Amino acid sequence: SAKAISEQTGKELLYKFICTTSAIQNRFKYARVTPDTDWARLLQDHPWLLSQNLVVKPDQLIKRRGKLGLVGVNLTLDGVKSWLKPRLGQEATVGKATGFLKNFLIEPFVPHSQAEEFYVCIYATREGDYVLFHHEGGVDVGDVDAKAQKLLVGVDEKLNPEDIKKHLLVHAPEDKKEILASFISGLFNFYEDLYFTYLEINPLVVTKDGVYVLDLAAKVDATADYICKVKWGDIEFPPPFGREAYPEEAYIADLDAKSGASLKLTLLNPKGRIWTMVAGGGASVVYSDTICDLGGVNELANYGEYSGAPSEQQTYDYAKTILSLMTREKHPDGKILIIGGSIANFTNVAATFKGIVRAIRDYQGPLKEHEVTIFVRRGGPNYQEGLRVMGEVGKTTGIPIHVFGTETHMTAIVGMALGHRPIPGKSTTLFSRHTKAIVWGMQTRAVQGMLDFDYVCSRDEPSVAAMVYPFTGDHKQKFYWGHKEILIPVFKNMADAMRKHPEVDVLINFASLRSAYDSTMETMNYAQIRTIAIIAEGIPEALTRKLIKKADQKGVTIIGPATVGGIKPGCFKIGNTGGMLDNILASKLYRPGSVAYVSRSGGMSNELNNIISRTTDGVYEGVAIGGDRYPGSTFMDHVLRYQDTPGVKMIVVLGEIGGTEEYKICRGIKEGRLTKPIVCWCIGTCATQASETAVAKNQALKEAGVFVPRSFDELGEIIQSVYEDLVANGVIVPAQEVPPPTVPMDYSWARELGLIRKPASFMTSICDERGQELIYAGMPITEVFKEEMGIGGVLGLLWFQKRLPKYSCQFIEMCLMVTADHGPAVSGAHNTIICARAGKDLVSSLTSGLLTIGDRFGGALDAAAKMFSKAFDSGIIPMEFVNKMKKEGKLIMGIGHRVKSINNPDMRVQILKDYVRQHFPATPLLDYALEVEKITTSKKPNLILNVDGLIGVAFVDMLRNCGSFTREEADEYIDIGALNGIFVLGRSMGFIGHYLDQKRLKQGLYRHPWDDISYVLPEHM
Amino acid sequence: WARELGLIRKPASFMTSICDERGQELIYAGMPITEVFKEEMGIGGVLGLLWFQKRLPKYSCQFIEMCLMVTADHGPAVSGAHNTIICARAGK
Repeated sequence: SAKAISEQTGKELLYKFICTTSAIQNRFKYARVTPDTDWARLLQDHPWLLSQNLVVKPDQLIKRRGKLGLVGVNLTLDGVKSWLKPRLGQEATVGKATGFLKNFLIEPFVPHSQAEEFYVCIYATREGDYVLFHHEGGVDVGDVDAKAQKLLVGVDEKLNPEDIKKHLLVHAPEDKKEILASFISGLFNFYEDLYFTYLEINPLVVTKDGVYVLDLAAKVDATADYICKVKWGDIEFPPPFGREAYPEEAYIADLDAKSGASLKLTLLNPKGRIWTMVAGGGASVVYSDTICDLGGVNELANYGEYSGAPSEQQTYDYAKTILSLMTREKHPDGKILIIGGSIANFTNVAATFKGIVRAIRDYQGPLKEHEVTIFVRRGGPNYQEGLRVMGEVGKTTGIPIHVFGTETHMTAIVGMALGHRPIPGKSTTLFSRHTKAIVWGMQTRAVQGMLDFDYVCSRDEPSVAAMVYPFTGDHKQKFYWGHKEILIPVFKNMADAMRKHPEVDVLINFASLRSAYDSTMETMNYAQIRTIAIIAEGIPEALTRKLIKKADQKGVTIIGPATVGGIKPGCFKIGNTGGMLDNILASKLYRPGSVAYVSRSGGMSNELNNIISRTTDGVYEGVAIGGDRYPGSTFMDHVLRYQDTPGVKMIVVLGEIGGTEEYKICRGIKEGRLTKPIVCWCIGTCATQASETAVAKNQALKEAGVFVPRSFDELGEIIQSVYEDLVANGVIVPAQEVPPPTVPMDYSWARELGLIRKPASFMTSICDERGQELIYAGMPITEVFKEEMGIGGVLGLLWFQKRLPKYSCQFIEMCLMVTADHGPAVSGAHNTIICARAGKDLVSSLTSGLLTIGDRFGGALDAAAKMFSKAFDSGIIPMEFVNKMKKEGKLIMGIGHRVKSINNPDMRVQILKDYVRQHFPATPLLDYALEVEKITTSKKPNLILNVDGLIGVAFVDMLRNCGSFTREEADEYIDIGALNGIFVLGRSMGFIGHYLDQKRLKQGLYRHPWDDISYVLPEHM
Repeated sequence: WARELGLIRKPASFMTSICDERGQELIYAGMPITEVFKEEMGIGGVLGLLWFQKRLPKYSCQFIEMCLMVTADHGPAVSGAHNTIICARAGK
């Protein structure tokens, strides 16, 4: 939307970018004051205040302030500071609103004459731009739109000086005709290319020194920031003038800036009794329309909503804040909570109500004591289980929550809240049964959401011909037409969509705002397409008006942006209109009816389809246009096309506040163009030029001859009454019902709202990876480095799932550091040299080396633990353990060394020997290990504990001596073979080191020559 | 149970156009198991079916059977067979 700019920074960007032939003076002569600035800083940095006169004006978006007397006119340095005593920060009133005044703008006064004061204005319309100029300006313009000079400039058009001199400057000073028109040409490129919307300057001082601005007025679009972030810098649009914010109320806007969900909270009374918690965009202004109509303008407390697929935690916060705000003060007249809702397309009901059933559980105490009565009515995907649990939870807390389904009227519960009622070149036919369309963008769910609609209407052929996406290849995408598999091609360019299949006449775009425009301008060059509809949200208003010129001369109906889409039941459907198939079976949109409607937004569109489907035969053809400021098409273009369609027998209209559109329909029925039955309504009077309100639109349309509802609850009876009249003469024949084909839905969407089941394999209790942070066996990733444990620390977690303390973390890090590679002779490392010389790669030549860790190499760790852990826990004396073995064979594993045993240690078996001596209490095994050594070292000069033998017992002495492992994870983890895990993690780092050496030296293939083989083939066979 | 009476959907990975195994007879790429021995083709015949999915005629079935018969082992010197002696002596 066009957000108003604070006049300080718009004046900064004025002199920064505008370029003309005449001299623009006062470059960067701007100054700011607030109650939170001190006068010592701005007095020194900005020296041009203290030499001429100064003027001071409120930069807080108040209009016509010279006529209000809150401007500091023609004063000196300390003249404005004394003037800024009762105004800088204090309470004051302008118009109909009070509040503080904390911002003011300072610029030096430069004198002028009255004949050098000017008025200039440029504002944006749908059909072009006005440049609006008068040769005298200031605050004395008055009724200015009926006197100043006009010149219509169009979109994608440049401005000539020759029309300025002939039309614009015909009542202007002739001696100032150069300095006027050349400044206009500099502001025109300032206006057009930077996507401004409403610009006006008063007073524009064009003196004989040059051009000067004393005060500015600007409105720029906010949607074009994806192009204009880099040029505007960090542009800030402050809100308009008013009161200060409540503490929890602005806090919800901080949740609004978090996700794509758009949650808005606006009170009217801080202690009312009618409390609203409404889901949907167009639902919240219509419920509040029915509250002020029933007299509740005084005790209505809040109006707000939550949109943009609201999550649980974001609706847990939106719920729990306002139920905590409604229990600060009490009221003997009580309170009433309103929980409404429209037909949501694709989000679940009860999961979006899982937060509100939790937030009532936190403050169920005082919600009983404030004596509240709650109503709930909500529809969409599986609403009734959300209704059943919410009706149950009222009886648990003791408060009566009266539920309501989709069968009742939408605003009926506010009649039951306060007790008003008791509680029980174009085409004409756009789509057909033979229509085919092509979507843009990988949006396969909505393609599936379109394809199933063809199945329930029993259309003969599918409608989606191709998917145009330029960032993949050309292949065929699988879908499910009923139960079978169908192959829809995905294409890369738009011309190849035309070549094999030129029979497509409707083209759709589902891309985002950042690529919507280029996908459209190249499209309408191909004239075989007859209908284009745009869904994307965030489009600039110039890019909105750039598209309309091209289809005007060619004749393609645009149903463009901020649109959910349109429906022609029995024939064709655009987008996720209706949502999943539950609504399509609830309102019977698989066959036509006779009722047509046009609206702006989507939540109102499905609400008609609830109401009309229970009152008429069904819907014939209905389509929303969009909720932007500039709609793609007017209301008139379809309702005259409705007149040119024979199948409809009546026209229903839904109008909105703003825009002079419904008067054309009013003039359309006054000119006799409208002959069919017309029923209209304008939403949102809420009045608590006159051509923009809902008030005159409710009245001027009324005495043209239109059936007009007086409320929204009666809108069901208005269509009910007119349908009874249209069947009285028998022009609407009663259509028979034909039962539809039934379709399987999908899996992943069905399990998402949890209705089926599934058994689960794959236990895997390690390393949660989905979510936001990878949790390890007990810990997130970032918390590991805050304790800063080594990779022994993750070696505790990923293997043993206990927080292993960091005196032993350095042991198992030291443990694999000494069991590295052991030289290229050993039959483990000997394979991975061979598969290095054959030159495979790294990791297919690492795997040929870890295949040798078995029962005759390198698994001696496993024998040098289970020979000792048995013979100690069920153990015997040392000098019978050795006696038992040496009557059987079966030598003690982990013991035996060819080179250095006695009086000459291996110098690394003793390295571990002190590190297990210091930081290791309670060592039964290793002191039992050394006592098997001492008997044997006397027996032979060899037979010391090997490095594999000590680690066979130094690791089991790590387990049953440290904490967090009792006696059952200590023995089983040696039984599974996790002690082999120390080895083949250890020898793996050396094999690659063996490998990288064998590839740097660039060796050739090995052959192992014949003179060792000695073939022993037999005689003859 | 709910998929058995066919009401939900499921997308399908794992294309695998060979060797139907459920039912009563294992069908190969075009043929049940018992029909293979009635033509009585050799294991070159299944080497046509399981690799190329065409009924390869039996003048060339004996060729690809003869083709791997001459590309057997080539002596223990070669660096292919030299690894698998080593992992034999380690006794895995």
